[PDB]
Amino acid sequence: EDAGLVAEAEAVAAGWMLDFLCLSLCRAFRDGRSEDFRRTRNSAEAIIHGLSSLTACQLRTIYICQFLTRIAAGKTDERITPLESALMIWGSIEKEHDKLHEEIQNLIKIQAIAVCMENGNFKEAEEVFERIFPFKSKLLMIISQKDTFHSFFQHFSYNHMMEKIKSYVNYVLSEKSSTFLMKAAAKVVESKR
Amino acid sequence: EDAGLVAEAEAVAAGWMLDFLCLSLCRAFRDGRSEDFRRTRNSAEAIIHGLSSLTACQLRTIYICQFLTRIAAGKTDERITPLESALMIWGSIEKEHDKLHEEIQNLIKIQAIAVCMENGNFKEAEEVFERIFPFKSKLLMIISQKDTFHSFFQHFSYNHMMEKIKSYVNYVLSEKSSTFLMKAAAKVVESKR
Ligand SMILES: CNS(=O)(=O)c1cccc(C)c1F
Ligand SMILES: CNS(=O)(=O)c1cccc(C)c1F
Ligand SMILES: CNS(=O)(=O)c1cccc(C)c1F
Ligand SMILES: CNS(=O)(=O)c1cccc(C)c1F
Repeated sequence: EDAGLVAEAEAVAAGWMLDFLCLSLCRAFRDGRSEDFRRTRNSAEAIIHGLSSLTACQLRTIYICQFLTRIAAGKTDERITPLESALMIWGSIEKEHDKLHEEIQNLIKIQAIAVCMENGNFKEAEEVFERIFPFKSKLLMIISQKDTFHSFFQHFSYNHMMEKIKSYVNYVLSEKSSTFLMKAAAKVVESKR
Repeated sequence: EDAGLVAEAEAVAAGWMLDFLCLSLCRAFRDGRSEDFRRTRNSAEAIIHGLSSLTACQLRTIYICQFLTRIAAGKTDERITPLESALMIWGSIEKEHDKLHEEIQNLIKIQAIAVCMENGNFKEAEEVFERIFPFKSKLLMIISQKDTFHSFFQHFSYNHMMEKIKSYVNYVLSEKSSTFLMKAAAKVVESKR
């Protein structure tokens, strides 16, 4: 056997596993299956360690997985919160900055502050505000008054953030629905049955 | 879409990933590629968390992976050493107890003691001896005298243990060489080249 060709076949298989695990992670995020999401994320992280060179498509795939991981840890080394880390990934993925991209960005920006207020950590809420940001003075007064349920926070809500992110996830899910591993697996299941 | 059929396709794909990762783990163990082995092992462990029901074949596959993991940590919660844990797995795998099985068993039994002596921990070497075992009195005198390079230890050597285990690994490697994921990956590589 040729060690070089074996390593190449392993890299091809790792690429197939990555797309399958991104698909699975997307579905688990959409369905709210927390434990399944946690398990798929762990598998994705481990599989990604086996890849040392990634194409542009594979980089988008791993950054979508990292972004969803941060969003899922939103209410739970970097010196920033998970939602701030999701914002950094979101603003750096090679993707179009369309209307949906902007809506998700602004929702994460507000929720990075609101999740701290929901948890009763108002000093952290002001620290998140300072790192991200008359609009600013209005938002700072709201945080300062612990006005967690202000109409601004109710419009830029956690539920609205999750709904917009789930709409984006449906596009990723559609784009990867035909990838090799899930497609071959669905054929085996349809043949049974 | 049907959640039940999606979960079934994910279980089929996990089964394919498990066989591919067992193959990769076996090759890495045979080649002495330590870092590749460590990475494949981490991926295998994570993938196996996604399976809640295993067939007899899948149980053999995960126990072969666990056995090789313990052997690889041989010189590096359970209250026993890695080689003692490899011995427990080895004696419980659903496999034929042929000549090779016995040779590997006896080599691990001696090496579980010898690796402690190699590391200069003779109290641990006697504790391993007590947990595993005129032959016994001869072996205990050898450990007691720190006679690490006694002709008995040179015949039941670490190198001999690794050679016998590698011969067994070649049978696992041959048995799984045609599994779905590695086979489809090799076709893609051969088409390029
Ligand atoms: C999927 N992408 S990843 O590169 O495996 C990754 C790296 C670091 C942290 C996380 C959560 C992560 F998911
Ligand atoms: C600098 N703030 S902003 O980006 O202009 C802004 C204005 C209004 C609402 C939101 C969520 C927002 F992020
Ligand atoms: C592959 N089998 S396994 O079940 O993932 C496993 C469980 C516990 C410890 C180890 C090292 C292990 F590999
Ligand atoms: C109880 N000891 S034993 O199993 O009979 C034995 C005899 C000789 C050599 C070895 C390695 C051995 F394990």
